[PDB]
Amino acid sequence: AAAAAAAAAAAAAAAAAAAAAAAAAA
Amino acid sequence: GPTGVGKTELAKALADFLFDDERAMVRIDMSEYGEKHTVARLIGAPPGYVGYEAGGQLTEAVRRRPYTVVLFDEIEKAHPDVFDVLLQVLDEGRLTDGHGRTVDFRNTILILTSNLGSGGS
Ligand SMILES: Nc1ncnc2c1ncn2[C@@H]1O[C@H](COP(=O)(O)OP(=O)(O)OP(O)(O)=S)[C@@H](O)[C@H]1O
Repeated sequence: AAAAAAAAAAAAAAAAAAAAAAAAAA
Repeated sequence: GPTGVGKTELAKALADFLFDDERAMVRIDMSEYGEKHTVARLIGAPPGYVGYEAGGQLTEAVRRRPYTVVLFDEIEKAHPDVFDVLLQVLDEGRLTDGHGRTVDFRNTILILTSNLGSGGS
């Protein structure tokens, strides 16, 4: 005679980043 | 002195003595440095540029194996701009690169052969 009580959740996945690396052009 | 006397062979023999090897020393060239901008092989680029995390050639060659013998074959061919760096390699024994790490040449051997004269006393 018990119940179910559907529990919640939390999600996470981060992001990246890029770098440009200029070239001195000579 | 003259040519063909065996300056480089004296340096290789010296490296053969106190290593029992012959290739563990660090030979670089001074014939590939005829222009101004190729100084940065032995330093590394400043932060913001293409090859940065790789570091310098001559700098990384000493952070491991800090007992090498260092050669400078025919240091005349470099036009007088490479000389400003080994003006301060000597007599202080330090050199820095892009990361700000400080290598230390405090027990290396600097041997820099030349080619001038050749006919005079
Ligand atoms: N004093 C010496 N004792 C023993 N071997 C020598 C001596 N001088 C010359 N040699 C031999 O002759 C060769 C020429 O000498 P090296 O030192 O290689 O010439 P080098 O000083 O490189 O000339 P340059 O100007 O750089 S083309 C070497 O392979 C040596 O084995």
